[PDB]
Amino acid sequence: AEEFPVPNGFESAYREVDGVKLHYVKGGQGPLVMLVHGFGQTWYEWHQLMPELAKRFTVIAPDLPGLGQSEPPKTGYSGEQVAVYLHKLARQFSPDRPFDLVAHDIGIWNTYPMVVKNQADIARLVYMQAPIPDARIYRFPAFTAQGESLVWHFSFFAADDRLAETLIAGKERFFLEHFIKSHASNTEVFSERLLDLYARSYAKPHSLNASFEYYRALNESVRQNAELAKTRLQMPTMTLAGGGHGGMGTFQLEQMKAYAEDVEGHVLPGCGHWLPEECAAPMNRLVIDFLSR
Amino acid sequence: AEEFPVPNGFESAYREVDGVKLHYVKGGQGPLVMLVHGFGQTWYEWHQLMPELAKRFTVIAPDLPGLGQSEPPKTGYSGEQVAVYLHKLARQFSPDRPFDLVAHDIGIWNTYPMVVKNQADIARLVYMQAPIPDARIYRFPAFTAQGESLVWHFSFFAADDRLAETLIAGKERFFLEHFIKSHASNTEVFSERLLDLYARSYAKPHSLNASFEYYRALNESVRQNAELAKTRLQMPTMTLAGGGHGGMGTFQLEQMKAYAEDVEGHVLPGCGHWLPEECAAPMNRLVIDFLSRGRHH
Ligand SMILES: *[C@@H](CO)CCCCCC
Ligand SMILES: *[C@@H](CO)CCCCCC
Repeated sequence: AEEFPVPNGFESAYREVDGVKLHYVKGGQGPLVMLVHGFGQTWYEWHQLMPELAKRFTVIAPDLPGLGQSEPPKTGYSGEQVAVYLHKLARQFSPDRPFDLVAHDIGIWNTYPMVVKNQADIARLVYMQAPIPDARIYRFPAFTAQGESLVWHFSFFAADDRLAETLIAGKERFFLEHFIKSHASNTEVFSERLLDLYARSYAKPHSLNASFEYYRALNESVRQNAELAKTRLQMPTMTLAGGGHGGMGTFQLEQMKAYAEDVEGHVLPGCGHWLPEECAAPMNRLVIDFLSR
Repeated sequence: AEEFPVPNGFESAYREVDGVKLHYVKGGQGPLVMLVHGFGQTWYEWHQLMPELAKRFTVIAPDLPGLGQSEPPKTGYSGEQVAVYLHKLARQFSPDRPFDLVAHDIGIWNTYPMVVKNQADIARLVYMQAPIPDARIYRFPAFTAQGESLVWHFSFFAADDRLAETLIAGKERFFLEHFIKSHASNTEVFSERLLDLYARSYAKPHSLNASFEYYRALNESVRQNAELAKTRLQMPTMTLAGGGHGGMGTFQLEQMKAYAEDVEGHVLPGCGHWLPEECAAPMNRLVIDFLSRGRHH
């Protein structure tokens, strides 16, 4: 059945995009807002924001190709390839108006190329909790004086020999719980049930592989973005980042300043990586107000 | 029982040191040289160098505490704690004379404190393929544009919840082949037969755990070395590094210059992390020649 419970007033549905069957959850009325999840998660990370946003917007939350209930991409996992699927999906529902885009973690990687190449289609942009793939990612440290670093998983997941799938298979729940909590400030929000739901979804063999193929394409995404970034983003943009353990801190806004002419940023003290869940109410408020103004 | 074949004329034996039974392989005659292995391996990485050194030296190659056939340490896994075991082991065989030291990878971590605290006991020193634990390790990148990050495994192995043992238990042979080859230039020397030998040893549950406790103690070792490094090393030192995939390149010598007054360095082209096996002929030559500048049999 459904991997995650659908909110009242929303529908779980599918659309073929370039031969790939994409799953999404959709509700509401008005101009379109697309919410794009990241690693370890699915559309469901947005399930608290979606009903509030649906009071003023049509809201669509897709599963990334190969994750949740979406088929793997038939082209590839680089940012430019994946962004085609998400752009065409959004245009099926908002052909005559620009739409809003909210993205978390690798949802940024998988949307930035279509934002920069189709700027007239993007009304307002919200990015949270991950670098746009560029040379700045090569400066993050492998190890810190307090223990494990924030992004050593870039190398673990990008390694060949199916290193990550092979070590994590049979231990998917254990690994995801450790990964979520090592990047969280507020772990209490991750109940047994919620961890069970996310672990069952990404443990599907094609989804476990899909998860890491996004990282195996990361250097290709960096190289793609080096050319794309010659064009700055002109639409109103907001960045959000956690200020606590697991948070990107000032990096999110400071990077975005190099990409966007019109950008405002917020750092949320006491919040880590998983902003829609760790800090749902303030994150929801900031997104709703930014998109409603 | 012997996890690895002893070279002809060498003996495999044990010595209790501060309540810990240490395994070693010993042969030859003359002044003492101690060879100290690194992560993923045992004394056996030295087995091709040992017979040539034993023509001029007494050679001892111990298994690090918890690894190979050595018991885990009873104090802890920080560099200063482990170095006590290795210093006392060496001085049992060379109580009245300084000895030479060769160390690879975390063998460096586990010997640097006893070298700096007992400088008169160390005649000549050879370090290869790992940083001495200090603030420089916090500058290595998590992810690279070309090749692969050299030390992302520091975070993996140091992570809480026994993350590394829990994921690697039952897959030790798979993991070690990937780890070794990903850090090599000349991967072809790591035959399935050789990988089988190394994997069987570190798959002992206490050895798998011991392996990662060295990394869980790495930040403590950094803090220890911040104090110890206020005195530079005075004895003749040589560094070796690979210049190929997995090699430390110029970092090995450049860091050692901050630690040693008398240092010469070499980068071996076409060689990665596993110098004794990837590049046995030039590495053995450099080590034998450097140690033979001092008095020998
Ligand atoms: C998603 C991208 O890999 C997780 C990001 C974690 C890095 C900083 C917390
Ligand atoms: C030993 C140190 O953990 C092997 C790792 C290789 C990285 C740089 C030498």
